[PDB]
Amino acid sequence: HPGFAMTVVRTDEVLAEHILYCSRASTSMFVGLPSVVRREVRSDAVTFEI
Amino acid sequence: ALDKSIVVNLTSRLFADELAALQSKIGSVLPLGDCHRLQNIQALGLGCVCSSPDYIQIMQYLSKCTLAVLEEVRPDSLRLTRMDPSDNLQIKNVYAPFFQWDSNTQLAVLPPLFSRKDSTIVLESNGFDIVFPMVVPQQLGHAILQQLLVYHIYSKISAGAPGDVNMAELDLYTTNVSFMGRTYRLDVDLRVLDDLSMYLCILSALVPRGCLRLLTALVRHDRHPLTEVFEGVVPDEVTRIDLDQLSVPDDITRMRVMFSYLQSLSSIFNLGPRLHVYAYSAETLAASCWYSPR
Amino acid sequence: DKSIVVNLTSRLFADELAALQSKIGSVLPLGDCHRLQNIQALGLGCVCSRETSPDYIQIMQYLSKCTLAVLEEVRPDSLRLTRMDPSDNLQIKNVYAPFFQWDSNTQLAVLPPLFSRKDSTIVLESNGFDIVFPMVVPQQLGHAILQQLLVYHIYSKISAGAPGDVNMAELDLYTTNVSFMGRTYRLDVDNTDPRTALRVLDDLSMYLCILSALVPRGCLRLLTALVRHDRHPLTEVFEGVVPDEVTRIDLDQLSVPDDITRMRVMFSYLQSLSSIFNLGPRLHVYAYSAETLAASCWYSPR
Amino acid sequence: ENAARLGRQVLGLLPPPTHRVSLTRGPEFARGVRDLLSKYAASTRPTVGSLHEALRQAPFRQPTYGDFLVYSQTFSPQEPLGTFLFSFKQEDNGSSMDMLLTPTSLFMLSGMEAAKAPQTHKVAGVWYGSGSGLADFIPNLSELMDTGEFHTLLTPVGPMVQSVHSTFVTKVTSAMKGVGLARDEPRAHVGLTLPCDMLVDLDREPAGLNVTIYASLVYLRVNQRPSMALTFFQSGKGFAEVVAMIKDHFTDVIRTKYIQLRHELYINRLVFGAVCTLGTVPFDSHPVHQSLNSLPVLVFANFEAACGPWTVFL
Amino acid sequence: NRGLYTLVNEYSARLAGAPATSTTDLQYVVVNGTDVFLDQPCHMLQEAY
Repeated sequence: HPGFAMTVVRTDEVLAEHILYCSRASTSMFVGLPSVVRREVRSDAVTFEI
Repeated sequence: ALDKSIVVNLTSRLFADELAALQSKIGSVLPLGDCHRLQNIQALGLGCVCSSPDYIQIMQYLSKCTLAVLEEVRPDSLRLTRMDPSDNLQIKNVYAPFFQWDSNTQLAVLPPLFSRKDSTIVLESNGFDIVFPMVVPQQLGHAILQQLLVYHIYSKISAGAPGDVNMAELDLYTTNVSFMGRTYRLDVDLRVLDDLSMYLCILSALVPRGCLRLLTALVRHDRHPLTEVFEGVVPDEVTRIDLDQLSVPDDITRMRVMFSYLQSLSSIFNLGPRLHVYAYSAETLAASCWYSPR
Repeated sequence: DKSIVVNLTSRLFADELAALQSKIGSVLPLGDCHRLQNIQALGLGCVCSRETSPDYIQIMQYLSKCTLAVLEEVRPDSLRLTRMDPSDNLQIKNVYAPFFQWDSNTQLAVLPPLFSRKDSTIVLESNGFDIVFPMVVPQQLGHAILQQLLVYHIYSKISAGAPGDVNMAELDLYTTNVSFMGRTYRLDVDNTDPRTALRVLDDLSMYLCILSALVPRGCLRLLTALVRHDRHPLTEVFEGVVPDEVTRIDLDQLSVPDDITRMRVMFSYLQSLSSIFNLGPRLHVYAYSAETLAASCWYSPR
Repeated sequence: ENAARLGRQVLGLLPPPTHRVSLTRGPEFARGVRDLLSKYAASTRPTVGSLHEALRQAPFRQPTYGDFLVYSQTFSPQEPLGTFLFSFKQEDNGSSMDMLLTPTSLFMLSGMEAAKAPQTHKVAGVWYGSGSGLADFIPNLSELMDTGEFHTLLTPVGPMVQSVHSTFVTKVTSAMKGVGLARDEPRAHVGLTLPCDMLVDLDREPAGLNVTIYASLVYLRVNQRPSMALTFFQSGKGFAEVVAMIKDHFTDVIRTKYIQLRHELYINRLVFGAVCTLGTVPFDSHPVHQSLNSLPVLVFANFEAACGPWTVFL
Repeated sequence: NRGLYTLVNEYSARLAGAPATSTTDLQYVVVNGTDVFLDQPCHMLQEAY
C-alpha cells in the first residue's frame, strides 16, 4: 500500500424506453409547398432534391 | 441551370457582435465537408482539423476538400455557394493580413500560419470557431513560406547554441517579403512548420549519399548524355563518401525512407486548389475568377 | 450520348464469356476514341506480352496516353463499353482484386497489374489475343509502388553485375515487398525489361546531385543538433552515428542572405520531381457506398 | 413516309428556344416577361410533366474573354488573328496600360539567333525595327535572365480574338477559357495560330480526345551575354514523357552552356527552363499550313485554351 | 449559474459538454452529434452515485 488512497469514477449507459406526454393544442404548425430543383448532372444520373 | 447553394442552418441565433464580423467576409473561399446543401455549422472552415495546428495535414486536406464561397449572412443561418471545377465566380479580397491581389494572377489556397486574430472568427453562440484559409497569389504564396521556413530553422539552432545565429541579421532578410514591387512586413512572434523542418532536414543528409549511390550503380555505355554534365556539379566532399560503412540492409532503408520524403515533400508544393483571376478592382476588392483543381 | 462498341471478329466461347462476365464494370484503357473499335486496341497487354519481357514503367508510361473506358455489356459477338470524358462526373465500381477500402474524399490513380499478371490476363483464344486489365488504387499506394519499383531496379543492377556486392536473401525481402498498413505485398517483378526503368533513374541523377550541391547549411547544422541530442520519433533511422559527410560540410559559417538563395533554388527543383513520380489520370471520389462498392468520382487526366 | 417519323425525333430532341423579350415596345414587353414567369413556374413543381420540362435543358458553356489595352509601339498591327498572348506584370504602381508579348515580339526581347529561327527573324525585322520599343519598358532584360525570374512574370492568356488597332493605343481582346470564338455576333472559330518555325512536333500510339500544346522558355547565353529562347511543343504523350522528350531536344544547349559557365557558376545561374500548358487540341483536327506576308503559319481548329503554372525542368 | 427557468429551457435542447460515444469499443468522445440520443443528469446536479 503506497501512502495514498484513490477514488475511481466511471460512466455507464442505459438503453431506456421513454414515454412522451404532450398536451392538446400545444403547437401550431405551418406547412409550405414542395419544389424540385436538380443539383447533380452526370453521365449516369440526373439527381434532384425536393 | 444547376443548383449550387449550401444553406448552413444554425441551432441558435448569432450574437450582435458575431454577426458583424461575418458580414465583412462575405466573399471568402471556405473549405467544406460534404457537397450537399443542408449542413450544420460543424462542417465549414478548417476548424475540423485546425481548431495545435499542423501543416501537411491541412495542406493535403485542402486538395481533397470541397471549397465554397460565402454569399449571405442572415441572423439565424448562413448561405454559401459551391465551387465547381472550371466554374466562374466572384471573390472579394477580404483576407487579413492584406496582400493586394492583381488581375491575371494565379491565386493559390494555402493553410493559415499567422495569428488567431487574422485567421479565425470565434463564435460563442454555438460553440464552434470557423477558420478561414490563406488565399495568397501563388508566387507570393511560396516566398511567404520559404522565408518563414528559413526563420523556423535558424530559431532552433540559436535555441541549442546561441552563438551561431545573429538575430539582427535574421529579421532583416526573413520578415520582409518583396513581390510585385511591394514590401510586406509579416507578423511572427511556429508550431505549424514543425512537420516540414523535420522532413526537409531528415532529407538533408540522405541526398549526398543518395546521389552517389545512384551514380555508382548507373554507370554503363548506355548512360544518358546529360548526366555527364551534372557529374561535376556535385561537390568535392560528396564524392569522398565510403558506401561500405553501411550494411546492405541499411542502404535499402535509406532509399525507401529517402524516396518518400522526396515525393511527399514535392507533392504538397505541387498541389493545385488554385484559381485564375481575370479581373480585379483595387478599391472595390471584388475579383472574378475561375476555379481549377489540380 | 457517348459509347464504344467493340467487335469480336471471330466468335467467343462459353468459358471466356463467364470470364468476361465477372470482369464487368472494370476500367480498361483502349486505343482510339472511335465509336467502332476492334480487339487489338483494348488490351493493356498489347505491350505486356507473355513471350516477351514486360516493362512495367513503359506499360505504365503507355497508360497516360490512352483513353479509359468502363465496361457495361458483354455479348458473344461484341463488347459495348462506355468512355470517360476528360472533365466528367462518372461512376466507378470497386471490383478490383486486392481489396483496399475506399471512402469519400479519396484520390485514385490507375496502375498497371503489379501484383498478379495472371489474375488480370484472361486470354481470348478464339481471336488470338488477350485482354489485360489495370487496377485502380488510391494514390497512397499509387506512389508507394513506384517508390518500391525503382528501388528494385537500382539494386537488381548491382546484384546482377556482381553477386558479391549484395546478399541475395536481404535483397528479395526488401526490394520486392511493398509495405502497406497491416499487410505487405509481393510485387510481380522477376523477369522484366528494365531498359526504360533506367531512363527514369537516369533522370533522377540530374535532379538529385543538383539538390546535393545547394543544400542550405542551416538545415545541415540542425541535424547535428538533433541526431545526438534528442530522440525524435522519425529521426530514429539516423542513430547517434551521424553520417560523416554532414560534419565535413560544417567547416563554413552560417549566412542568412546566402541561404535564402539556396532555399529558393532548392524549392523550384522540388517542384520538378512531379515529372518523375507521375501516376496516370486522377479520379477525385466525392461519394462512396461501402455496401454496393460504388464510387462516384471526377475524371481529370494528366 | 419514314422521313416524317424523323421529323418528330428532330423536333423533340432540339434544345428549347432562348426567350426574346423586346425592350423597345410596351405591350410586347408584357407578353415576353409573362412567358418567362409562366414557364419557369412549371419547371419547379413536383409532378411528372413539370419534371419532363426540366430535363430538356442543354447547358452549353461559353468562354471567358479578357480585355487588354496595349501600346501600339509594343504590338504590331500586322499580327495574325489567333496569335498567342503572354502578359507581363513586373511593376504595379503605374496600372495604366498592359504589355502583351506575342511570340514574334518576344523573339526580339530574347536576342536569340536567326539561324535557329530562320524565317521569323525577317518578319520580326519588318514589324519591329531593332526591338527597342519592346525593350524600352523593361530595364531588366539582363538581370531577369541571370537570376532566372522571367518565367515567373509571364502569365499565358490565350489567342487573339479582336484587336481595334489605333495609332497610339491598341485595344486587344483575348479568349482565356474554352473554344476561342469571336465575341461579335457572327461568331467564327478564331483558332490559335503559330508559325511553323517555333512549333516542334514530337510525333503505334493511342490518341484520346486530346493533344496538348506546351510552351518551353529556355534560358541560355549567346556571345557570352544572357539571352533566352522559346519553343512550342505538341504531343499527346502525358506529362511524364514530354519532360523526357524536351531534355533530348536541349542536350546540345545544356552542354554548351555549362562549358561557358565552367569556372564561374553562381546559384542563380542553375535554373534552366520552364514548361507551361497552353491548351488542348482534339484529335481528328489536323493543323492547316498557311502563309502570310512569307511566313509559314499553322492554324488550329477548335483549340480550347487552358492554363498551367510554370514548372522548372532541367 | 443562470436562473433555473433558463436551464430547464436549455436542458433538453443543448447537448452538454463532451459526452461519450455509443456502440464502440473504448468509449470515445462524441463529435457532430448526428443521431446521438443522450441524457446525462449528473452534469446538472454535479454528483455521482
